[PDB]
Amino acid sequence: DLWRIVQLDLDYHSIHDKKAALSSIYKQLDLDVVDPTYEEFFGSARTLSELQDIDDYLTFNYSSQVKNLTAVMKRKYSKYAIYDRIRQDAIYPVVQSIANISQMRENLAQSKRLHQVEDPIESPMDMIADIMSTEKDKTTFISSEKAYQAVKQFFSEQLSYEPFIRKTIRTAFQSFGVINIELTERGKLQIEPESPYFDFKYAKNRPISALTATPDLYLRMIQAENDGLVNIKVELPMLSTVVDHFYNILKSDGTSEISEKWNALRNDAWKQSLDKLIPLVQLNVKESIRRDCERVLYFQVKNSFTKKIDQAPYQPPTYAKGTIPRVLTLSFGEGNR
Amino acid sequence: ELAILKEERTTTPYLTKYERARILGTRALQISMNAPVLVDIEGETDPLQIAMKELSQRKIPLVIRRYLPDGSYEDWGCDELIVD
Amino acid sequence: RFQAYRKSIKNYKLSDVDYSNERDWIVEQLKLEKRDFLQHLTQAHSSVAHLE
Amino acid sequence: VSTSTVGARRRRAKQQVDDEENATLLRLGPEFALKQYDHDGNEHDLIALSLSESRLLIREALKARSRARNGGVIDDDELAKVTSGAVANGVVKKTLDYLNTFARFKDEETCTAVDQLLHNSSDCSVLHPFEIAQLSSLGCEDVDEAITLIPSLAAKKEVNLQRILDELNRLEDP
Amino acid sequence: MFFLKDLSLILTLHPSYFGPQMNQYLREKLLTDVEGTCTGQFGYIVTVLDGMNIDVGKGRIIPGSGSAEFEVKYRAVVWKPFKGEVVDAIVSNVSPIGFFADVGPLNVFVSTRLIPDNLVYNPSNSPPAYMSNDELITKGSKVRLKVVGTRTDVNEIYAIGSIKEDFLGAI
Amino acid sequence: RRDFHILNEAEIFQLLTRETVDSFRKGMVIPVYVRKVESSYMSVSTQSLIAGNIQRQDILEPNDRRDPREVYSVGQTVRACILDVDYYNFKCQLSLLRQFTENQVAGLNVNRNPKFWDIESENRDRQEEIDKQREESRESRVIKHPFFHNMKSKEAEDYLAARPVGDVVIRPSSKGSNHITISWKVAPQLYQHIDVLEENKDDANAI
Amino acid sequence: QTKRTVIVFSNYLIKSTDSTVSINESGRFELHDLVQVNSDLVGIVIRAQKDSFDVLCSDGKLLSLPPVSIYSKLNLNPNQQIAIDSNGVEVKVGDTVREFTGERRQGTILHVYR
Repeated sequence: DLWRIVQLDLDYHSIHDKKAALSSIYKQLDLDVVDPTYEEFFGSARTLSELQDIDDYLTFNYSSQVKNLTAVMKRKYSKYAIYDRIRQDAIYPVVQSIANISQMRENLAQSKRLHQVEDPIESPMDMIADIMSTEKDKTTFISSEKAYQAVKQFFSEQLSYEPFIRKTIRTAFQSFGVINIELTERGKLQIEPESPYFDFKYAKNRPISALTATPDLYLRMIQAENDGLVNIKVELPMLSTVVDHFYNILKSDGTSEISEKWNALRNDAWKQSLDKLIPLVQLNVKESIRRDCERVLYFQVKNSFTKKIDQAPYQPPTYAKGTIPRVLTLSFGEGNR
Repeated sequence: ELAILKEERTTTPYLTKYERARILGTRALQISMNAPVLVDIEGETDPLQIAMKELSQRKIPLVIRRYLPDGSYEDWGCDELIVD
Repeated sequence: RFQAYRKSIKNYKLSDVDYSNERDWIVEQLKLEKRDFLQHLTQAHSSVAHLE
Repeated sequence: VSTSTVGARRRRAKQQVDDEENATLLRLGPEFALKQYDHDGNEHDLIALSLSESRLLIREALKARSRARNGGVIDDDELAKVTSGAVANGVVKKTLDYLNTFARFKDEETCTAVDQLLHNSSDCSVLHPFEIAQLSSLGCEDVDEAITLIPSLAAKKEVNLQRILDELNRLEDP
Repeated sequence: MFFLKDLSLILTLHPSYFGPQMNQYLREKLLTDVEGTCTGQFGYIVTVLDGMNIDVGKGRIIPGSGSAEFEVKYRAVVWKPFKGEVVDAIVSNVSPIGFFADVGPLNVFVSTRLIPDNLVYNPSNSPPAYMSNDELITKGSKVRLKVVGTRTDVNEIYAIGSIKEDFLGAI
Repeated sequence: RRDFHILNEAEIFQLLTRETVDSFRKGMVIPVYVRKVESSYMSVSTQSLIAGNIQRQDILEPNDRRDPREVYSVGQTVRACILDVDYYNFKCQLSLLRQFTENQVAGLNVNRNPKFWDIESENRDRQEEIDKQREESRESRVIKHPFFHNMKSKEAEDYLAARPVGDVVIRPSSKGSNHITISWKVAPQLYQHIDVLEENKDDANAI
Repeated sequence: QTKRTVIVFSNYLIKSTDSTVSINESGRFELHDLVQVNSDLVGIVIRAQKDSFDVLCSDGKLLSLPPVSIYSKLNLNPNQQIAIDSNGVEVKVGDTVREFTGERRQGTILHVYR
């Protein structure tokens, strides 16, 4: 436990610089109104993954401000340039009218309905086409379908960069996720009944919580994965439950065909956000389990070595312990003629 | 360039004794190395005898390349060279 | 050994607020990791209050 | 193992500085010289290939072989699996992944137009084929950036570099 | 950089294969023995064009051994890196001594001494990476690097990259 | 520190034979080397110098009535299955019965519970590889005969179509290389294919 | 060989475009030597270095160890190095066998262990 104390203090000394960097970045942003989500998730920030989530949220929702602060030149293409153009374009009010960002955050944090998502009086296609026709000068889109797709992808990006969704998915995966292994053709041919990788050639729905008690199994699975033989997959039995619950929180209660179109757009953007979010959470959970198993095996090896090297010299009779005895060694090696 | 067309081949149309000996030796060696035999074997077992039987029936799948002094050559099939 | 551990650490002397935050984070990390040990200790030695 | 069409190269006494490989100096060695010879010995130019041209050629050849092996009756994974040899399969998989993840031009007509622009241009009539391949591959955006990445183009100041770069960016599918 | 080259191969055939299907068998043997190989002189041969219509000519019988020797000429696509060339890459591994990237079939190792100093290696990050304030290069990240040196092996090529100059690093 | 650690039987065995107790125990098949053959027993040596013996009930099959010396001789190594191990004395008893040397295939104790093991995938891969094993290769037959022609049934009929009634052609049969199909023109646009079974064949291509 | 940076004076370096290093007269083991890595792991030498050796073990992995760390060469007599195929026919050293399944490769036997 004292060695664990040393390792943990080193880890926190490492993450302290990252948390200070995020604090300095936020201070440079200098928001007129302090973002409640920023404070709420920074106060409860413990892992560097959550700090990275904070950084992603801040950069996404202040892409123009972050770019300006960087400016405050290597032509690196900003991945958020399209979203900045959407913010500048006349279709951004429609994105606002889909659902209020502050209301969405309040509803998600409360986990229950505090406000009802008001469905705009006109359908998404109606509003998009009307604004495109009345603002042909500024609407950078070519067709109304292109603007519709851009709005859907922007809403998906907004949902994906929400720290609360990522945190909930990560907690759910870390608590109730399972481990599944897929086989490549190299895995289909090279995993032989005598190879050590044969123990998990067709494993399925292996509990995560039990992995820490058997670190070598997970380490060997990772080693086989690194060889290009197998693929490790983490999945949740109740993923549909979380998706439906977050949709019910996000979905509007309107029943008109316009409300139906709005709900369809929201659900499609939410599915795209889930598609983007799943791999990152899977990788984070994989890294966490890897670190846990590695630490367990490290402690196990430490104990084994200590047991190996813990033996006092042989004590001859009628002498106290620790006395060095006179010894005679006889050997011949092999015994051949 | 160096090859001589079939219409303008001016060497002898007969299998010389050196060509016959070399062809028989090569075919016997190939048969001894499990090459397919292109003639029916009644009761023969010696590779040289099988090669001679193949040659008599004009069934040897080899080509003679006769080198002229200047470097040009003529390609003659063993099935079109007359054997005594 | 401490020098080798801290060779990569450019800034080591934290502030008092950062020091207390480090202590709290370390305690929480141990509680998460040693949850089974703490639970067994609490269950077996239930008579003593606030062992944790 | 495989032998080039260039042979001889016997012993001499003089030593030259244009023998070492160097992309910046455009010294590609004897086997990659500007003048080559085909199976008939006729004059031939060094044939460079941009990632677009290379991807087009490899996809065409692989799909032709796959069609031929099935009696003349699209997926990159299946196409790679068509070839024989585990190491060959892995190598072609890696090359296909590289080409797909850096394909500037995945359309035949876009690549054809790019090649026409980079070949038929009066300024490009002097450009080395390696320079043309580098320009079409790296996807540079600036004259200064292109010159820094390609030192050879610095000495060729008779090239409409900026407008050609803008033409390539236009032809590049966003 | 990819190229088209006219290459030739010497193929020796055992007499047990002297059948009607000799030519096609030679074709598949050539394909299996050339596709994917790595020669230091040429680099990597990735594909052979017109693989089913390659001329093989007439094989010559080796005197004293029976086997026929065939001279096969073919056109193939070849990739070879050059010293001082800047190419795209994908990082495959991150390590304290440096990071390994992949440029097609070639795997390139870049040492820390060829990396800008601000990109300090972060082992605590998940996954560990060489990161700076505005740059973060980890496994799977696109990087633009310049090949400095190439090492020739028996059937392998080892290249060394660098990102210490301008317009390099993360992309 | 704890007192000096004295090696036990398992530790001494592992130290001397360099073979773990897990890798050398009951229900394992090893290629032992025959060192002495006797009527009532056979003395064999393993790879790790472990001397072994088998009682006469197991060298030969229970149905066979031959002699141990006739079937097995000195220097003829055979597979054997471990029955008992004397770890202290480095002595083991073996069995040559095929119920052990052959049936013991899935010797691993991997838990194959369907909840956590995909039995269906492993089974499907198993028939895949078994069908791959069933796959073989076949080639054409070449025969030297004046009236033999390598033609199909329809090809032979068309070849005989240009010929008058009674002409005969010979082609390979579909029933195997030991069979020959003979096609002869019964009438204009009427042909009969007759299968001929070959016996005492010298070769597949031979007659 | 070590694949690590080494700092040596320019006086001790010669521009030699080809290495072709011979490892003979160095250490105790040569190429294709079946050696015992430790009390549990046994491997064979794939490539030798002036400072270490490269060993392929029975598991299928590669290791790099100094010559001192290796236990010793596993000298085995023909009465010890014995191989039996699937059908039970004895196969000796240097014989050519083909894999029954998998890649179905073939090659000459170099060493037999267990």
